[PDB]
Order: sequence, then structure tokens, then C-alpha cells
Amino acid sequence: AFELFTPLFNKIDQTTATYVTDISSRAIAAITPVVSVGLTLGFITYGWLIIRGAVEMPVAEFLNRCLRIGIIVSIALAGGLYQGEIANAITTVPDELASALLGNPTQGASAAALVDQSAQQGFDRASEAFEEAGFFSSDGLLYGLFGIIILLATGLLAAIGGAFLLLAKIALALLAGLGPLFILALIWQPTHRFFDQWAQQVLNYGLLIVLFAAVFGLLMQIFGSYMADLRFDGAQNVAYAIGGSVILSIVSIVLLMQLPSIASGLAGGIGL
Amino acid sequence: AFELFTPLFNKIDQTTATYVTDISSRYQGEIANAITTVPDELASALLGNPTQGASAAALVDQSAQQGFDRASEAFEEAGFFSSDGLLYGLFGIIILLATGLLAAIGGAFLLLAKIALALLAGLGPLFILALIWQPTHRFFDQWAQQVLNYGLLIVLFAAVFGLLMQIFGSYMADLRFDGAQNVAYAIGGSVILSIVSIVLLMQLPSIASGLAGGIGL
Amino acid sequence: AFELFTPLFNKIDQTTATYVTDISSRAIAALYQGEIANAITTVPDELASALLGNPTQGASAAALVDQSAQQGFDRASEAFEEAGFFSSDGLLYGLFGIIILLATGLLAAIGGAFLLLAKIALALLAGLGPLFILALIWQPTHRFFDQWAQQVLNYGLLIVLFAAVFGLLMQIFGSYMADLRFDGAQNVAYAIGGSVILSIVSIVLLMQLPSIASGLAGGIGL
Amino acid sequence: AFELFTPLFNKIDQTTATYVTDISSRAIAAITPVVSVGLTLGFITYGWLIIRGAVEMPVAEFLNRCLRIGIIVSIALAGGLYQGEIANAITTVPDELASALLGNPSAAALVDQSAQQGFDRASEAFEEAGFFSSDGLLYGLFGIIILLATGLLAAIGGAFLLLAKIALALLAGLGPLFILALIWQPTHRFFDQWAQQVLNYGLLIVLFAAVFGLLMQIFGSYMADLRFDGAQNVAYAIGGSVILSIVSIVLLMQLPSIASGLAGGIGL
Amino acid sequence: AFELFTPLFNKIDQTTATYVTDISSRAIAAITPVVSVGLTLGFITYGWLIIRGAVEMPVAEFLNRCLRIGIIVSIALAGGLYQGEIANAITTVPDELASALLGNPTQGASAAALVDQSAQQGFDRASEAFEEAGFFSSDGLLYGLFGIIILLATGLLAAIGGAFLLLAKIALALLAGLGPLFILALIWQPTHRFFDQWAQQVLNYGLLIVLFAAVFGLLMQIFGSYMADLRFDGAQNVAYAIGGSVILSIVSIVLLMQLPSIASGLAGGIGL
Amino acid sequence: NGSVADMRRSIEERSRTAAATDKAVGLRAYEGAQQRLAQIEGLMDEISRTQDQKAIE
Repeated sequence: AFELFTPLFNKIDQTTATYVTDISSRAIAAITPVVSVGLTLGFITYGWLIIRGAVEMPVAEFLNRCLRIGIIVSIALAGGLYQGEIANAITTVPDELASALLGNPTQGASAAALVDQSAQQGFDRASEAFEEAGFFSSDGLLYGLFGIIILLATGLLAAIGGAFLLLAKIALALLAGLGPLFILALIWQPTHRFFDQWAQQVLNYGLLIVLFAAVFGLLMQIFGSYMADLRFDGAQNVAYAIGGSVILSIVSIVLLMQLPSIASGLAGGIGL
Repeated sequence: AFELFTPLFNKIDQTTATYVTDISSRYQGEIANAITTVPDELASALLGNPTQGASAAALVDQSAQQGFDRASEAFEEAGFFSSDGLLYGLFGIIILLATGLLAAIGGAFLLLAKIALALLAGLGPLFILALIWQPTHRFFDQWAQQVLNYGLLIVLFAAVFGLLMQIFGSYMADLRFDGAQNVAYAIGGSVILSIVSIVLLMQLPSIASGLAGGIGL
Repeated sequence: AFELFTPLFNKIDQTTATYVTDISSRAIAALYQGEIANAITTVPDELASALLGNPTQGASAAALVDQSAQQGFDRASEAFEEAGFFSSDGLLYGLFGIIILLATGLLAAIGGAFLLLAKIALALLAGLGPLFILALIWQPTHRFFDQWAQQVLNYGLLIVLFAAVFGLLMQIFGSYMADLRFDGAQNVAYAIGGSVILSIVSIVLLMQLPSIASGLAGGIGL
Repeated sequence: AFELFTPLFNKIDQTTATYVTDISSRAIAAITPVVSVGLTLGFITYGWLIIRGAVEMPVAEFLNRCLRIGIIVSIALAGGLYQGEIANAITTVPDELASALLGNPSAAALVDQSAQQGFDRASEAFEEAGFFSSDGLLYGLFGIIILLATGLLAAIGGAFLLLAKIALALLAGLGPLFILALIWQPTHRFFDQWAQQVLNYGLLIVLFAAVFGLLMQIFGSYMADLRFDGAQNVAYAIGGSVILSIVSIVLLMQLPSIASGLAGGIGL
Repeated sequence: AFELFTPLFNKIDQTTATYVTDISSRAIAAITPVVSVGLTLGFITYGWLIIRGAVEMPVAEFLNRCLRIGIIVSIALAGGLYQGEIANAITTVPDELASALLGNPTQGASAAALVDQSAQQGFDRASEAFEEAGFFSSDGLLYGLFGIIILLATGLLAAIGGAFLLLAKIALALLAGLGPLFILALIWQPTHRFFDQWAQQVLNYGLLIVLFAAVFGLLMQIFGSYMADLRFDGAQNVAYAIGGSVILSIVSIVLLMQLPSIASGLAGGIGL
Repeated sequence: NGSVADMRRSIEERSRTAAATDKAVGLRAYEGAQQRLAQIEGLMDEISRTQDQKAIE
């Protein structure tokens, strides 16, 4: 059978798990006990000093500031449960792509799966064209050119969409890993802009992934159906079929090329 | 016959209707308004010759059909000459690619305009309610700016794309592989028309965005 | 003969007249025709001899583009004929013809389309002119006139630059292709390589021009 | 064997050494003694003149400002150790590309190996085309597609690596002129801009080395498994090749914008 | 031999001379005597009027202002030596591209010449491929495709580089021709920005011409040597050779594409 | 054996020489056939003058 997107997605997920997620988890685990005891002892010390000589607002400002620091540090250190958030993304892709808009019930499967199926339909048509080229020894390279055009259309469309999905996933993994540092930026007023920028990028790539998931799934399913109905029989005009293939491919490609600017623009439009 | 843009447009329109329009409703007037703004403008705004009645997808399909029919004739000639015939195959590939690329660019920007306008119309009421409170005024301002952007987009592509695609369709409809027409001249005219139309269309979106930004809002 | 840009330009001019210009003239009457004829004739005057140097008698931009593209397409047709002679071992000449045809078509289309864009934009701006000339009556609407003037300057500089540079480049390409021959004395690789190099050089030079025009228009305050 | 990136990198390194690193070393070495003595004599003379002339605060103003000028000049003239920095950049590329993300224990090597696998598949396709005299140009087209995919992926990645290396070398060479800019307040912006560009191209080089190594290794393995036997579908194999190529290409395209954006995001 | 960049550069140089440089030279020469006498007589007149009747600062302000005007006019009239600067540019390109970074002894060649030689090597390899295609009547179009690939790679690299060299030369010629109008713009404060912008563009295109000269010379020489080693014998892998050709071409094309942005950015970074 | 260029020259020489050899063999053989016809005609001239039975046998 055709299995390309499943191994590729598993490989990229293993790579990101080993290099971003696991390192972030290990780094948080290494600092959590020491920082916890140090944060507690520092709070105790500063309390004693402020009640014994330093400038202090005893009950309002000290409690409020301590609670702010504590809550923010609790969330950032809690980002140490990264394995849950990485699995959440890897499962957010298939749950949405499986049945959210397909309508036809699917028992259970993944997401890239659909890109693989549509690309398989296109490549099967290209393979049939190559077979026809093989039949006609000479006067057969025309079918070879037909197969090349089908193969290129399918490959360009699938590669464009899957690569932007990969970019979104990698960026989200890296941002989730680096999360706790920028959650700590909330504690320092000079360092609030770092959290603002991190949040803006997170929103950018989340919108990015939503838009590609939805639109790419729709367009690739349409392309897959069209190619699955293509035949080199005596009843279908070859020019009409190949032209429809290239038109669908290019239409989908240019739409998908407009989506990233839309995502970045929306992220910028929200203040943050 | 060649029917690609009509089914694709119907598919996208029904998908949009079931999801964005229907969810927001539970609108149809404005959705039909956009879906009819495309054909009424593309039919007769700049064509000059009075067409009886059709849609944007219809005209794009007819012009692409003329182009693809010429590619099919080139493929048939390639089939006749078993060897020394792949030259006609290359001619057919060039014709097919030119026609497909022009039609695809135009139809895809039309699709983007329609989808964006439908999504904005669906999300409209939130941004109309944004006018209640002074801090949330900028949300309505941005929504209005995007609405104007994509409306200008759809107007410009409707008009210019209809004109250019009709010109290309007529030119290809007069193309023939007889002994009286120069093949090089014909294929060169085809590629020049296609490229001129695509690059002209490539300039339109920036124009639409620039006008939308130029109006204050 | 090869006549593509002349009919296309005439078609676009008739459309632009009947829709943009005549409507504006009729509305105001209820003197654009001169401003439209001047815009159309600005292109011919510059292309014929301003930077071309060779004293062409009299022609239009579409004319020169058509002649040079005809030279290129004639060479492509000769390549196709040679491909027809060699039944097998002849598709190499077909590929040569495809290369020549694509180079000539790409360069001619890029310059012609930018010329068409300039003409269409200038005609539309001239038609909408009075609405923005009236904008000087009220102070808040002065910015509309400023923007309209800036865009007019942009597209006028655009049309001047493409006229001059495109004519020079396209005539150079036409002469080079007119000297190309598939005889036994000329290296086919050298000829096709010169063709593609000239085509690509001209194309990327034309690509840099619109940014220059917009930048100059922005540089002038307005 | 296939050796193309090793000779090219060595050639470029020689050109950068002879013409951007040595010339800077020659200029700094020539001026170091004379500028050193002149600065010392100027310190002495200015101290005497200000204690016998224009008002100055010897305890704080003179010593502190002289210390600032001295530290800045010391750092700027320590750029005369250009060979260390150029070799540090030369060592940087391979040490990271070899095992940082590969997990398998120079960088002008992995790209060559993956491209060799791809071009070997293309060569096998060309050989099959040779076998079928007619009805064989289909295999020629297959070989051309494989060749173009492998070549364009490798070329994009390697060319951006080359851009990063050349830019970092030029910035390191021009460094001292910009560390000296800390001396005067009006010229501080020049150091800020130089630092921002250094950060830009460092982030560029890290991102390209890591991601490009991963992607090119994946592509190389995939092409190394490609075979024109009777058991593998040709369309599937060529399509996977083009999809992997294009995916890697566009992913790499996004990276320069990312590097420039992070460099701008850091204040500097 | 392959000679394309030399004739093109000579054509552009003759055009830019005869119009931009020669018009400026003759116009300056025609006004130089008239402006000289007029400025002298105006200085005498204003001196007499200020010493008899008008408001004057006799020795400091009048002499200093006359000196400023005289120095500025003398520099602006030194533009009448246009041929010197046009030759300066046309020789700045070859001297730098020849041996500044190549490190090879130079007989005294130039830019168009070196581009022509390297492109000749590439096109000779393409011609040999075409010859091999001619030998194998059928089963020979593979060599035709090889030749097309070689031809396209060589041509596109040479075309990009030479076209940016041409753009730099044309832009510098126009700027030098229009220089006096912008040097007179320093007289009045409102028109100062015109001179600032003119200077910025001069710096932009000078940096462009420097960068393209150097880098394009190096890259095109490397490509020429590589193609000069290429052979269709039984000892070299055709796939390896063609792949190296396309890789070198694309590597050079994208590196060069980064250069215009770098030049514009440096010009903007310098205040001006 | 040898360089690929030598292989090319040898193959082209073989092709041209083969075509020329075919033509030359055909031409000379046709000359021989015409002489053969003359000989047959001569044998029939002898048939007219045959006298005894042994002679004609």
C-alpha cells in the first residue's frame, strides 16, 4: 500500500519530541525543586527584611505582588508537563480532519492520511499514463509527458500543503517548549514585551494550522476525487482531463499561498 | 463539454453555505448578493458584446474549453504522426499549460474573494456589535476595511478577468493546424496572451488592497 | 505577418474609451477625448526614436513589439521546419523552437502587459479626474487629490520608463534573432544561449522598473 | 568519488582568508604599535594639560573616561586575532552539522552524500533510458526530474549556508571598526546595527544547519531506497521524491524571514 | 567564441555616454563662461551696494559667504570633467572583479569578457551534448535534454548577473547626468532632501555595482572552470556532472538574488 | 576499445562503408548477370546448329 505521510509524520514527531519537548521537560524538571525552595526562602527573607527596615506596604502590596509572582511561576513551571501538550497537538490534527467537515463517517484514522490518499489517486493516474507510454513503444512519449504533468501537479499541491502543515507543527512545538521562559517574562515589567511577542507568534501559528487544516483538507479531497474519476478510456477527452487537473492544482496552490499572509495579518490585528 | 469551474464554484458555495452562513443564521440575502454580483458584473460590464445570460464560471469554462480543444487537436495530430509527432505533443502541452494557468489564476482569485466575503458576512454581527463600546471600535474599522478590500477585489477580477478570458477564448477559437496558419505565430500569440493576462491579474490584488487602505476607515 | 499587440491594444483602447472615457465625458457634459488620445500617443513617440537611436520612420509601440516578436517566432518556425525534416532525430530542433518561442513570448508579454497596465490605469485616472479636482474645494478632502496626483505621476513615470527601456531592449532582441540562422556556420548552442540570455536580462531589468516608478512617485512629496 | 562541496568550500575559505581576513590582520598589526604609543602619550599630555588648564574632574572624569576609551580600544585591537575567529567559524559549521541533530557520530559532506544518492538514482534512470533505445526517453524524463529535485534542494540549502558563512566572515573582519564605535555616543547606532546583523546571520546559520541537515538526510535516505525494479511503483517513487524536495524547499524558504524577524525582535 | 556581455556592456556604455554624460558635459561647458562672468560681476555689484547703502557685515560675513558660494560653484562646475568619472566607473568594475578576491594573476580582462568566457564554456558543453544527440539518431534526445539543461543553467546564471550589472551601470549614468540639478539643491533648505535622496541612491547603486562585480566574477569563474572540466567520456558520471552544473547555477543565482537587498539595506543604514 | 571519440569515428566509418559496399556489390553483380544473359543466348545459338543426338544431349 501507499504509506508516505504516516512514516514522515511519525519521523518528524519523534524528532521534535526528542529535541524540543524532551529537552524542555528535562530543563524544567532540573530547575523545579531548586527554584521552588529558592523562591520560598527568598519570599521568607524579603518578608523579614521589609518588616524589619525596608520600605514595605505590609498586607496589600506584599501579598498582591507575591501572589502575582507565584501564579505566574506556577503556570510557567507547570508548562513542564510538555508531553501532554505535544500529544494534544498530534491528536488535534486527526480529530478535526477525520469527521469535522467530511460528513461521511470515518471509523477512526489520522490526518496526513488524507493527503496520502489524494496523492495516491493522482500518482495512480500518472502510473497509468506511464503504462500507456510503455504500451506504445514509439508514439508513446506523449503519454509520458501526460504522466509527468499529472505527477508534478499532484506533487506540487501536496508538498505545498504538507510543508506548511509541518512548519506550523514545528513552530508550535518550539513555542510550547520555550513557553515557560516567556511566562516568567510576565513577572518583570521590562520583560513584558517578550511575552507579548511570544503570544502573538503562538496565535499566528495556531491560526496558521487551523486555516491549512481546514482549507487544505477540502481542496485536497476535491483534487483526489477529480483524479480518482480520471480515465484514459475512449470516452474521456485527455486534454479536458489534464487541463482540469492542472487548473485544480494551481487554484489550490495559489489559495494556499494567500493563507499565510492572512494568518499573520490576523495575529497582528489582534493587539497583544 | 468542459465543465470545471461551475462544479467547483457550486461545491465551494454549498460548503460555505452549510458551514459559515448556516451556523451564523441559526445572511442568505447577502450570500446570494455576492454569488450574483460575480456573474452580473463579469457578463457585460466590460465585454461590450451583449451576452444573453451566464455566470463567471460559465465564461471561464467556455474559454478554457476552446484552449483545451486546440490542445486536443494538437494531441490528435501527434497521434497521427507516430514518430516525428511528439512536436505536436509539445505544442499541446504548451497550449494546455497556458490555458490552464490563466484560468486557474483568475478563478482562484475569484474563489478567494467569494470565500472571504462569505466569511466576513458571517462574522459581521459581532463586528457590528463592536460599535457599542468605544474601545472595540477598531474591530469594526478593520472589518469594514477588509470588506471593502475583498469587494474591490471581486469587482476588479470580475471585470478584467472576464474581458481577458473572453479575448483569449476568441483567439484560441480561431486557432487551426491547417496549412495556412504559422504554428509558431499561433503558439506564440497564445503564450503572450496568457502571460500578459496572468501578470496583469497578478497586479490587481495589490491595487485592491491599496485602495482599501487609501480609504481611511 | 505577426500582428498581436496592435489588435490587442486597439481592443483595450476601444473598451477603455467606450466605458471609462465616454461615460465620464457624457456625465460632465450633462474634454477627456483629447487627454485619452494624448495618453495613447505618448507611448509611440517615445518608443520610435527617443532611446532607440535608429531613426524609425513612424510606428507605434505595438508595431515594434510585433516586429521583434515576429523575428523570434520566425526563427522558432524555422526550427520547427528543421524538426519536420528530420523525422526522428528531429525533436531536438523542436526543443530549440520551444526555447526560442518561450523566450520571445515571455519578454514581449512582460513589456506589453506593463504597457497595457499603464495605459489602462492612466485612462481610468483621467476619467475619475474631475471628482478629485473638485476635492480641492474642501480642506478635509485635499488628501484625495494628493493621492490621485501621486498615482498619476506613478503611472506616467511607469509608461515613460517602459516605453523607452522596453523599446531599446526589444529592438536589440529583434536584431539578434533576425541574425540567427540554422546554417552550418553558426553554433546552435551559442545562438540559443544568446537568445535566452538576452531574454532573461531584459525581463529582470523590466521587473525592476515598476518599483523604481513607484519609489520616485513616493519620493516626490505630493 | 563525488567531491564538490569540499573543494568549493576550501576555495571560498582561501578567497575570504587572503582578501578579507589577512588584509584586516595586516592593517591592525601595522597600526597597533604606533596607535598604542600615540594613545599613551596623548593620555599623559591631556592629563597634564587638564590639570593645568581646562576644567576637569581628575578623580572621576579623567580616569573613568580614559578607562572607557582604553577598554574599547583594547577590544577593537584584539580583533587583530582574526585567524582564531575565522577558524572558530570554520570549526562551528562541521561540529554542529555532524552530530547536533543527526544522532550519528565536515558539513561539506552530508549534503554531498545525500545528493550522491539522488544523482545515483538519476544515473540509473539514464542507464535504463540507454537500454531502451526508443521507448526509453521516459526514463530520461524520470532521470531529469530526479536530478532537478535533488539538485535544487541541495543548491538552495548550500547556498544559504554559503551566504551565512560569507556574511559572518565579513562582519567578523569589519568588527573592530564597530567595536570602536562604542567610544563616541553618536556612533553607538553603528555598533547596534552591526550586532543586530551578527545575530541575524548567526541565527540563520544555526537554523539552516539544523533543519537542512535533517531534511537532506531524510531525502538522502528516501532516494537511497529508490529502485527501478519490478516491485516498486515508479510514479509513487518519483512523486515522493518531488514532494520531499518541494516540502524541504519551502520550509527552508520560510527560515530567512524567521532569522531576520528574531534578530529584529531582540532589541539591540 | 561566446561574446555576449562585452558587446552588451559596450552598447549600454555608448548609450549612457552619448546621452547622459555628453548632454551634461556640453550643457555645463556652454554655461561655464557665462556663469563665471555673471558671478564675478554680481560679486562686484553686491560688494559695492553693501559698502554703499545696504546692510552689510563687511569683512567676516560677506567674505565668508562669497567663499562658500565660490567653493560650491567650483565643485559643481568640476562636474564638467564628466568623462573622468564615467571612465572611473567603467574601470572600477573590471579592476575589482579581476583579482581582488579571485587571487589569480590577471592579464587585464574585464567584466563582460569574463562572463562571456565562462558562458562560452557552458555553451560549448551544451553543444557537445547536442552533437552526441545528433550521433544517436534515436536514443539521442536524452543528450538533447542534457544540452538544454546545461544551456539553461549557464544562460540563466549569466543573464541574472549581467542584467544586474547593466542596471547598476544605467542607474549610475542617469544619476551622474542629473547630478548638477541635485547639487544645486543644497542652496535652499527645502530642497536639501532632494540631494539627500540623490546621494542615497548613488550609494545604493555604487554598493550594488561593487558587490555584483566581486561576487559575480568569483561565482562565474568557478562555474566556468567546472564546466570547462565537464566531459561526456566514459569516465565521468553524466548525472554527477549535470547535477553539479545545476547546483552551482542555482547556488550562484540565489546568492546573487540576496545582494540587491543587502545593497539597499546598507544604503538605508547609512543615514544620509 | 579506446576513447569514446574513437568509438564514434569507427562507428560512423562502418556505417558509411557498409552502405557503399552494399551498393558496389549490387552494381558489380548486375554486370555479371548481364554477361550471364549473353552466355545463355550464346548457348541457344549452339542449339540451332546441333546435328547428331549425342551433340544435343
